[PDB]
This record gives sequence, C-alpha cells and structure tokens, in this order.
Amino acid sequence: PVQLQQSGPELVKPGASVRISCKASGYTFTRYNIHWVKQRPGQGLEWIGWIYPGDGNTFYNEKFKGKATLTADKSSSTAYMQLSSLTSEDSAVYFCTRSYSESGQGHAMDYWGQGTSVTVSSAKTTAPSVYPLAPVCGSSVTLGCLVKGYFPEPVTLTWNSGSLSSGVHTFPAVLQSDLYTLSSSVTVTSSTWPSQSITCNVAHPASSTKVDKKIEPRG
Amino acid sequence: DIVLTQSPGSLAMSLGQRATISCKASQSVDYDGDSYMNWYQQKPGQPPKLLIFAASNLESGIPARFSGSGSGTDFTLNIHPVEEEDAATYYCQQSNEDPYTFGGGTKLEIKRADAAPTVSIFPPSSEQLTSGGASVVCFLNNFYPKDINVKWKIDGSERQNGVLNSWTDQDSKDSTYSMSSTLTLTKDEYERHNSYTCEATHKTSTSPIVKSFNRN
Repeated sequence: PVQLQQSGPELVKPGASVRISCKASGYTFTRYNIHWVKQRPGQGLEWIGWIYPGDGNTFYNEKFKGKATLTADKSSSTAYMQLSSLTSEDSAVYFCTRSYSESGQGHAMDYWGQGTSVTVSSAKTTAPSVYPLAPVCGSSVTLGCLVKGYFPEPVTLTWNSGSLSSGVHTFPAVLQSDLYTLSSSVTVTSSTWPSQSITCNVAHPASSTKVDKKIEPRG
Repeated sequence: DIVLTQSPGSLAMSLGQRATISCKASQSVDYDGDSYMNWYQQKPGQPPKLLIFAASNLESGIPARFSGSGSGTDFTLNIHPVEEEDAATYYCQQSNEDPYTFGGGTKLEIKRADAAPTVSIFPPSSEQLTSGGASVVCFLNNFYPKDINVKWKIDGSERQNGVLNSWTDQDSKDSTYSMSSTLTLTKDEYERHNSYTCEATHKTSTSPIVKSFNRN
C-alpha cells in the first residue's frame, strides 16, 4: 500500500528554519511527483510546490519562492521541505502528497501524509497540570479531566488506557494565559461509577509529561 | 492563477438527502480532452482524502454516493445518500495550471433531530485550589442544533470575564455537537462567592437549562 509518513510536530523560534520529512513506501519513489500543501489553523489549503524525485526537478509556487526548498533522498525514499525565515504566521500544518501520473487521472493528489504541525513561537515548552473533575459533592454520571497550561500542542488523553472510548468528549484546546488548556468528559451509567475505577491518562510528549489521574468522589 | 470559488460556503442537509457543492473556476481547468478538476474530503484532524479525479471519476475505495460533473469553468460535486460520516469540509482543486489551486472549501453539516444538551457542572478540583487556581467547568454534551448560549452566574450575578469556550466538531456518528465552558478565577476570587451557576439557552427549551452548586 502507498503510505507517506511525515515527521512529528515541531516547535521553532521565529526567524529560524525548519526541515520536515516525508518518507514514502509501497510505490516506486522515483516515478511520481511529491506535492506539499499548507493549511493554517482554521483555514483552507494552499499549494506550495512539487518535486520529482526521479531527476530532482522542482517547481515552486510564486508566493513560496525564497522561503521553501524541496529536496528528495533516493537512497531512503524520503522527500524534504525546508522553510526559512519562519514567521508566527507560518504556523500551520504542512502535508506531503503524491499525485496521479497517468493520462485522464486529473493529476489528483491521491495519497496524503498525516501532516506535520509547525508552531512558530518563542514561548517555552511547558508541562500542564492535570486535574480530576468529580461531580458536585440520575441514570448516568459524567466525569471530567482538565489539562491546564501546556505548550506547544499536542496532548493525548484517554480514559482507562483507551479502553473506555464511548461516551467520551475531548474538546479542542483553547489559548489561556499564553498556554493551552483542554478538558475531556466521560459519561457512564450511574451504577458503574463510584464503584468501578475510572482514570484519565494524559501525555504531553513535548514536555515528557505522562500522568494518570483516577477520578475519586468528592468529600 | 486559476481561482476556484465554491458555493455554498456552508451547507446543512438532512440524513439521506442529496448535497450539491458547486465550484466555479476563473479560467478553464479542462485541457484538450482531459480535465484537471479534483474533489477532496477533509475531516477534522485529518489530511484531505481524494474523492473525485478528472471532474467525474470516482476514486478507488470511495463509495459511489459521491459523484462529480461539469467541464470548463463550472463543476459540481454531489453526495447522494448523505450519511452521518460525511460531516466534513469539501474542497475542489485544479491541476491544470501551475500553481495548483484549491477552492475555499464547503463545510457540510448533517441535519438531525433536535436534542437538548446534557449539562454537568464541576467545582474546582482540590489539587487546582492548592495550585492557586479555580476553574469551574461546565459540559454541555450531545445537543443539536449547534447554536447554544452559555451564561455564567456567580451569586446570581452574570459573569463574562474569565470564560473560555470550546466546541467539538459535529460527531461523525450521531451528528450532535458538544461544548465545554470554563470559568477560570483565582482561588481568592473563587472563595469570595458561594453560588456558581452554568446556564444553557438552547432551542429545545423555552427556559434555560440550569446547573448550579454552592461552594459550601
């Protein structure tokens, strides 16, 4: 199967450079174009350019000339994009994708990488606090887990190590005090909890934060 | 640069109906006998997924519920039996002239029956109070339509400062929306008041849904 695996999220100081990778497998790397697409938070898709790994040929969108450089590694089937003079406005998700080659195939981008989130900021990596939210001192009961004050994105949250997946609402983070805050709710039958163990598990890999918080009834 | 204009920008269609998305190109995107109009679906947190290529060809693995039409400068994407999982944003795209360009995107909301929010209020955890903060959290879950108003009342007085709200995208399974409202005070601020109230105004009730607690 055609797969494009991109590098993980990046935090970069303003004015610096970042180089993100796109590793291809499942097809002949030297016979297809690799395109790069930019998506600012909450916005649409902007096309950056393409590289042909077969001969190293490239084409760049005029808006991205002088800021983006596309390279390809034949010895490892990996495409790279370097972005320079990084601006806080350059914070976005960058996708790599391969396009159809054959006639009548529209040159459509049929396989996409998962995207690489680039954060351009001078703010320092910060570990969050994780707070268990028990109900106030019905047929169902709702519990919460608050992850307050982390930077940069992302964090991952699970309930009972991911086994408790239904009835979960994990909300998008909001910016609070120049940091990120998110919360999650889980709703179960009232006969389930206080009686069965329920724990929220939080990871913030950028700060190597790994926390289990068991929800306990209030006193 | 070929400019692609999508219409409508936002669309809501009931379950099982037909959704139609239009894409108008400033210049023709068909060349000789071939067309370079492509359609993509993007769900939250995911890369775009190719649906239609060369303006009418169904991409392998994509259900036949999706189809495309048009030529030259005018193209259309049709989703017959609209389903819950189709909640996403849809993009047209041109591969005719460099630079490749995308349409602005069309967000499709799946219509469903009205549903009142399930509202839960949470006092600050003891650990956060030891940390010096006091976040009062209110979950308003599984409601429809998405339009909802949250009021925070402290000792019966409305409070606006210190409230931060977060909304989920439309659920891919039950087409509902959920929202978290957080009133963040300092510990000193929080202990100067007794009654904390999260008030939800939604179309499913003429009277607001009220959840409250006393600091005690």
